[PDB]
Amino acid sequence: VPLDGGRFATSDLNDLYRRVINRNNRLKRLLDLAAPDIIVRNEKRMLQEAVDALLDNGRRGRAITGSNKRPLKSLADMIKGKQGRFRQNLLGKRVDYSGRSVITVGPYLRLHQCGLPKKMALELFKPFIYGKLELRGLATTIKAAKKMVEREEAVVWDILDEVIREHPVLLNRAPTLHRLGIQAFEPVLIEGKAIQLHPLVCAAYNADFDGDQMAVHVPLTLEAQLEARALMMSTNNILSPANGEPIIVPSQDVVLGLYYMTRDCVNAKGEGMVLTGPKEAERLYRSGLASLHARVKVRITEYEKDANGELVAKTSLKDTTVGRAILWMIVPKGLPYSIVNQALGKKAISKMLNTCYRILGLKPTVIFADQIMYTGFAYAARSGASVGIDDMVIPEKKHEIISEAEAEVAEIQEQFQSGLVTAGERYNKVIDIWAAANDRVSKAMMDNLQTETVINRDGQEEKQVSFNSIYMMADSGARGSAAQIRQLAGMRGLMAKPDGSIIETPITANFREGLNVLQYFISTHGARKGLADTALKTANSGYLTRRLVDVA
Amino acid sequence: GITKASLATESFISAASFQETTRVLTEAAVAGKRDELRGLKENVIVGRLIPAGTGYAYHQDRMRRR
Amino acid sequence: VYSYTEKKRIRKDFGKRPQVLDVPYLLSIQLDSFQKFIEQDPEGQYGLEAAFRSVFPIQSYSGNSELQYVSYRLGEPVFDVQECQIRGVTYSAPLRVKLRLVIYEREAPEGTVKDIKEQEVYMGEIPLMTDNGTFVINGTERVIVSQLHRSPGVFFDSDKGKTHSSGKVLYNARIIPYRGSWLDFEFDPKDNLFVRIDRRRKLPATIILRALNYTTEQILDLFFEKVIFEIRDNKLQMELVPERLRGETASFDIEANGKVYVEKGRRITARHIRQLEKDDVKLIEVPVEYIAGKVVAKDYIDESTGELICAANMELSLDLLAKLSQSGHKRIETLFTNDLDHGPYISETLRVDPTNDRLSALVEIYRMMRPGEPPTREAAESLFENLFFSEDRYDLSAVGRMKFNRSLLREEIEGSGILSKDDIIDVMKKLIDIRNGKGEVDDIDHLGNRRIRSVGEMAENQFRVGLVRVERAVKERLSLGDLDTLMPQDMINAKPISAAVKEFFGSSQLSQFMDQNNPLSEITHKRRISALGPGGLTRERAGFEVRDVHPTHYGRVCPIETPEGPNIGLINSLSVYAQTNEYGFLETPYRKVTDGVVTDEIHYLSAIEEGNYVIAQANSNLDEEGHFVEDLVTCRSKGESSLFSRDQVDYMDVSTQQVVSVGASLIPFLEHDDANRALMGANMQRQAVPTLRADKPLVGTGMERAVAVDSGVTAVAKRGGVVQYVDASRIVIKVNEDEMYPGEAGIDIYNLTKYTRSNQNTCINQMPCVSLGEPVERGDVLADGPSTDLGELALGQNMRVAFMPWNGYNFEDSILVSERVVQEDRFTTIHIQELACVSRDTKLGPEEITADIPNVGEAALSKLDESGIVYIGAEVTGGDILVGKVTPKDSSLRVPNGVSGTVIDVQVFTRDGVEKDKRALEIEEMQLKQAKKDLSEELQILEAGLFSRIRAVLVAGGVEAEKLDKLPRDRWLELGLTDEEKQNQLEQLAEQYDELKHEFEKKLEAKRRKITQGDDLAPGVLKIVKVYLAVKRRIQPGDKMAGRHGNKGVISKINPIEDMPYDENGTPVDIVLNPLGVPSRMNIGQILETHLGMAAKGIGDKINAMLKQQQEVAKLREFIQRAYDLGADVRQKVDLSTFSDEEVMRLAENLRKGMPIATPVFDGAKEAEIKELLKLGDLPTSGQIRLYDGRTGEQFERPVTVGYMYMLKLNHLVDDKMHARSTGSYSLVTQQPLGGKAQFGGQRFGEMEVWALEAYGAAYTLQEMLTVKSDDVNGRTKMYKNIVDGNHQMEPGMPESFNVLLKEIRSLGINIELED
RNA sequence: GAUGUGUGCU
DNA sequence: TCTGAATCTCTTCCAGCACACATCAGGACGC
DNA sequence: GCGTCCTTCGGAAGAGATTCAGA
Ligand SMILES: [Mg+2]
Repeated sequence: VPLDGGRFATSDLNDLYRRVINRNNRLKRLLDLAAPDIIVRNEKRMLQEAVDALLDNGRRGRAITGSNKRPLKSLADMIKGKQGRFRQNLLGKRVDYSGRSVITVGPYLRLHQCGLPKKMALELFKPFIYGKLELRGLATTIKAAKKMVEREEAVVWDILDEVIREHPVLLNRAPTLHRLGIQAFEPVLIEGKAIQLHPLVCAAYNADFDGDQMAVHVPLTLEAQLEARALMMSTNNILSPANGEPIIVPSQDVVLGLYYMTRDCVNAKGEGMVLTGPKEAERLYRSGLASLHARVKVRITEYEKDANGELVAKTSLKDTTVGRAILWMIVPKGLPYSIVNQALGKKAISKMLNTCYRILGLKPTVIFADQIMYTGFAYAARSGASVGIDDMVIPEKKHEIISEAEAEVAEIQEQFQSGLVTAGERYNKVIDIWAAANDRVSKAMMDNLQTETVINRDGQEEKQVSFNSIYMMADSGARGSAAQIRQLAGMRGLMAKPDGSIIETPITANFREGLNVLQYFISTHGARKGLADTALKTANSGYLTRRLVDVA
Repeated sequence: GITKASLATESFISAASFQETTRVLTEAAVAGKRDELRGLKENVIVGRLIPAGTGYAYHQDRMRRR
Repeated sequence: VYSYTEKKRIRKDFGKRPQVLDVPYLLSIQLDSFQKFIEQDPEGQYGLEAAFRSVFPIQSYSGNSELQYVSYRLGEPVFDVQECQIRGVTYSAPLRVKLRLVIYEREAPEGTVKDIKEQEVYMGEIPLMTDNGTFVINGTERVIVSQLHRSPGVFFDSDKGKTHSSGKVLYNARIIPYRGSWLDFEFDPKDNLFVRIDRRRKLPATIILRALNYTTEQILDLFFEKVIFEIRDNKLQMELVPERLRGETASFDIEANGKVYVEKGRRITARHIRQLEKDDVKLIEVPVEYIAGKVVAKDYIDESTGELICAANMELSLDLLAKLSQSGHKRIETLFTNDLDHGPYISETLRVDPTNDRLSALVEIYRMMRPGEPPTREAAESLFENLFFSEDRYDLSAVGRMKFNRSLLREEIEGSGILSKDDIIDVMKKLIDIRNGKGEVDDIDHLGNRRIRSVGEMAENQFRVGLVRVERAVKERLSLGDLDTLMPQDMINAKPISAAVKEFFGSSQLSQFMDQNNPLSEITHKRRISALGPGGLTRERAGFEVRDVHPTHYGRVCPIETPEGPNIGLINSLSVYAQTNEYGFLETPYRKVTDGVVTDEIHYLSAIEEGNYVIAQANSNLDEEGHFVEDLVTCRSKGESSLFSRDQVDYMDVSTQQVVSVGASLIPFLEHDDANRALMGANMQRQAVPTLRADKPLVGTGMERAVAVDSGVTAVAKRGGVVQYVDASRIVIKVNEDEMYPGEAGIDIYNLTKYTRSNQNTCINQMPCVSLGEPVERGDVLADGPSTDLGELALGQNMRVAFMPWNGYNFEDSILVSERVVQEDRFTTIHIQELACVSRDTKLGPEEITADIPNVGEAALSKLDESGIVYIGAEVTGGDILVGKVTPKDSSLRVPNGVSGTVIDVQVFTRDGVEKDKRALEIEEMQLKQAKKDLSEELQILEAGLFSRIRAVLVAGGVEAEKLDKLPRDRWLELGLTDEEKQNQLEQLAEQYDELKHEFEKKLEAKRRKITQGDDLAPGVLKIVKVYLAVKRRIQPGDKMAGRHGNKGVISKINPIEDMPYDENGTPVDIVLNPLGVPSRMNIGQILETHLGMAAKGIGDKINAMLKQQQEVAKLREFIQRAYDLGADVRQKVDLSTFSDEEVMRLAENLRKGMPIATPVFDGAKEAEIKELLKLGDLPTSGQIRLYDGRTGEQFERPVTVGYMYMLKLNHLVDDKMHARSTGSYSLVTQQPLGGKAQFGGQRFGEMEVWALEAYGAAYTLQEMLTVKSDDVNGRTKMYKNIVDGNHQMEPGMPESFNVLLKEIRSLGINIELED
């Protein structure tokens, strides 16, 4: 390809062919000149080496290079390897009618919808716009329609809404690990430049919203649209192919909403009152007459299909909360009431969706998922579940445990100089007693965090499960675990060295107080190894799946 | 193993596109092997309907027509 | 006390530990290294002088002719940095060298010379470094990052474990020179020493032993100490060393002088050894049969016939010993071949070695190095002399010899750059000792074994390469030259040196493009320690150890700042106080600790010297004298942390910040964050974009001052004075009389840098911060650059955040930004971008720049002028015309799609030969007028200052001020005055005036010639037009916005004002984050920063309330003093009683938006201090307040956190990432859509997505994905026609990439074809 | 078109 | 001294997508 | 300016070539 200037592209096949033809012409010239056998033998050797370089360069000892000692690519170098015609241009190709932009949440959507930017769907569904404009007679030829579209008149938007009405698009994230990484959504035109994505499918995509992008593809033919709707639509991908667990499970905000809503404390704005239905419970709560965490007796009607597919209702009076009564209003007819009458974490919601899918079907499951997401977001916003610095309460019996453990360490250190304990068992026991102090501190922390909340029964005090926001979003399963809360309020632990030697003095400070100039450097070893393990050891785990796919 | 069990398949195109392209193509050329476009990777490479899903009916019709 | 740049807004400091070493000049590596490379050294060790004296003087092939270096000189640069950036040529300086060719008289090698010819000859062109440590190569500014490579010397590695597949750990000894071949020694599983030159192949170390002109007996003498056997009457008694028998089994009855010591087969104990020593005996008996397994040391020949009986390294057998007994050789030499301590390795290597003589050893080496060639004696001898003993083909540097001698425990530190016999012998002896058990290997991650090659050293090496390239030709050409006509320029070619230097500075793995989008990014790019590049390791062969942080990185290399991705831990950043040793190693400041007093004198300890002393900790409490209050303090002795006494210590750390780098020392409450989140925070702080109105961080670290001042983006005053005239693009300082020089005093002018394009298409725009007639002092900020506020690095805005879930619009990590933020344009930034329209002359003729375009109406041509170029200031949007360029049968430059703008610069470069176009000459005339006017204005201002100085001289010694004014301005320098030194000063000032007149005239002439020049360009272009758009990218849903503690997020909704939650005062909330992002990723520093910022804004609101209603200075002074005296014990200690009752008012006016708080890195503000500061205002001590919903108007039934967090705005804007592609352009070799957003390209349907499509069973979708919207050609056009025909139907054929594969296989000897 | 560098999300 | 078992040596592999910038294309010699 | 031309440095595993030792 000619570039700017008289020079040409740094082609390698042409250079190798130049070398081979030059050597071959020289050999043919020397064959007629009756050159001495040594010279023609050397030239034949050079021709053989040049041809071997053209066929598969580098298969000999040293590879030839064009410029700056860069080994140029021969014919085999563009058939083999990761940059060959097989893995780069045949098994995977660049694709027309494709897009790429950042993603945002937009929780107002439904399970089968996404948000394409209005200035992107115009570029994607452009030939469809041309066809409909020619059908309606607004344009005359392809050139006129193209000019009208690029000028973005007042009616091309009114035509774009017709080509996109029920024409699904494929949203694909970059690492397509499993088959749920490509799903089909019915587009909804929005003003902006970010592809909105339903919050439920983020678990399947493994797509946070901290700056990642997704690729949108347009099924062109009729069969492609029908496959996108019947097979790849997100409403038909609620079950993980890996295991029978649901994959559209609420994650980290709907879970917190449904955990704050479906939980009781022993006191209320109105506690002993008896309600006559979930609708009246919602009316009571929204009016500010009773708290969401009351302990009432609402009269409910739970349907049951224990017959051969017939829904027979049974009404009773169960001791529940106001929040559980409100949540029951969205549960479809056919589920037992002993599914929301608890403290719904994340496993509880996943099992709720699984039972709903097994009992009712797919359409009620999709409706239930949308309603759960809506009522989780609403009653999570109405809670204001913040996180301060007082929530991470350090147990008072922490520095006492530290002093006792350090006294034991000093005693063992002194015993080391007495010759009773060598540099073996002494190191082992000092590590073990530091671990003992660690578990005692963590147990004191997790006993002060949840059950240590004295509340008044209005007759006297009693205990309950805490409303400590850190513990709330740790118990609900929204985000966090025992390790994170242990490292925030308790002690951090025993951060070892990269070789494998556990540090003699474990970090006794957490991220609620400070960290010393040296404890941070100790933690940096483990943090850097954990960051490097991903970057330079996901390659083998991504090669394993390639081998597994190619063998099967 | 899953590497050798993929390199030693019946269709040389899959083994050529997976790993060790030179060592597979050389052996196939020496032995004069004849591909059949049986699996999924071969049909993906050639550019046909895969005999996997909605194309399984088409591939079944094609096989039963001969 | 504080200056005027400090008594204007003084940041409250919470640092408890006092400081002793102020933060140095941050970019002191680049400037110092290039200063070493560029200066004039009389002796010559650094830079060009050493590089010249290494090669020169140069002599021919005994041709009685020599070219000798004398001195070098750098001419003034052709253009300044601004003109280089505007034009597009490198900022370099000519290299003028006073070469001298000398030829002695014939038949007189050392006699008188025929003639002396010398001339300053221009060879090479070295780029100069600007004031900020950045080069200019093609207008773009490069930064040459430093390199962290293994130091030259010897490294005894281990190759532990996985070798031999049996657990036997080998040992290797690599000798790395600075320049030359390697000398890898290593062991074998069969206990054999194999030398390996340049990793070619294994061969016994005896080959190089013999190559060093050594015999076998000499080898055995070197490596083994003899054991003496003496032939006597009979029984063959043995000369015994008592220490030798330590740790083995007694082969016989160990006896001496009759008595028995150790019985048969008993392991000899040390008590028996000591008792044998105390017996004072030296000779015992030994059975003859025991000597069956021994070796002879020296060769033995007969005394009668001279025939050899025992050659060297031969075994003692009973028959051979019997033959030796009758021969007459009474003294027998054998080796102390212990099987645990003194292993007989080199003897076994001798046995394996097939060579016997030095010449054959040289032949074997020649065959190994250069196989397939006939070996001759002289060729092999010359090859071995050129391998390790020639000063040009092998050169250990000074640091290489230092490491080589220190690793061998020698005393001298200097020495020859080439190796010697003793060097290789000592290396092999040390390796054998390590194999024996004494000594140990040394890891290659220790920072005492990794040097730093900054710009100066790498440029010196590359220049020396070019100098060698030139001197080879200077040697060859000199022997074939005609004398009396060869001035010292015909033989030296300037092409190779300039080519090599340009190849280095332009296209190199370490000549990186400057990441320049805020001062922090460039100031942390200049202080970057890479490990890649020339002489280093690649990211492919980078093990798990190099990435990992070593214990010796403390104080030298940042632990928590390395770019994540393919190269993590290879691109470490330099620490804050880290310095560069003379040899190049990394050293850090330390406070010397005397007997009981922590003194103030500071020692820079290297990474090998640190491992011996016991160094205390930075956060160690002291009591007014330098004494440790507690008896047991925490310290680090040898890479290990333990508790130590108050007397064993001998060094203490300077400050807490010395472990982290500059980029990671800006994060407040760093100690409360995780390390992954700290790394992300540092990287995103590097990626921040500069907003419209820079806003100071309410919670900072106090390092913002150093980062702002020492970056080079702000105009810092050179000499203190008074602002005589402040303009939006110019500052004039009238220096005080004590700071003025006698000659050439005048004043100084600061020309600010207005709106111009950065490397990342951002805007750098210096704006003044001082007012008119304001006294400034030396070394203070006069005008803030991009993202700076009163000389304080301000990368973002203080947003009033609130941590709460809000209807799912902050679901995973998203942000919910209030519409007041976009109304106030707090985050709306400028993006100046340049668009070029080159005019080449292809076939059929050149190209014109006329304003008339065929098939295009006048509506699109309205914006252009009569010459085809758009007017400056046009509100051009996407799709318009900037430059009308026509191609001989239209290819005019158009603004890209979907981007607005405002043209603010048009620069036309026309190659010489073409006269001009009228717009180009209008631009040239305007530039001429501007270049005359600005020079005239600066001359007028500085001569007004000069005449003020004249008058100030006149007021002393007979002043007539009544007649002074009426005099015409010219006749002021020669008024009535005595003939004292005052008249001397007047005459000197007059001389300065006249010289300035002449200099200004010649400068104006040079400026005329420079503007009216020819502006040479690329071959085959007529003229180049560059149009500089300037967009204002507002904030919108999609673009990343991040904090400083690694909490990034993409905005999901620009919510209206009324919908945002509001407190009881009705104040809205600017940003609603997500609480659940705090506990899982433990960056608790964001919440503490939120609380501290809430306290700071409370203080600011109290000040603003007391200042809004007019109140006297007493109440404000009292409240501000209370605010500044809040901490338990801080080193701030600012007293307002010394303020002049107006400076306090200006301070209050600057504080009304929030009192800035300094929270040093590991000397941070504790929670009690935060709560007390919150209680100082009227805010709750718990930090959380009550928020009311904006829509329903009812209270959130839980107190939520509300505060002021410092939000950045990373330049991952959504509009630079949105892209879509219909049927467009396709590739060439394979008919596939192009790749990327620059060209109209489609997203790649990768190998993993095909698997996901196969899993669904969607065959038709996959078939369309890889044929009809891809490589297929006919099917693609048929599908396009069907789609715009109302028909959704595909008729695919075959992808063209399969035909390409078939042709590329058939191009080999293979024949692949389709079967019917 | 290929290299080199820097960067984003996993 | 024939032939399994161990060892030495050479080859192949090391993720997915995306964005930005730069440099290059023969340069050495004849005219 | 146009224009024609002749370094080295990973590591893990597997195959396939050499060498051992042993009956
Ligand atoms: Mg992500």
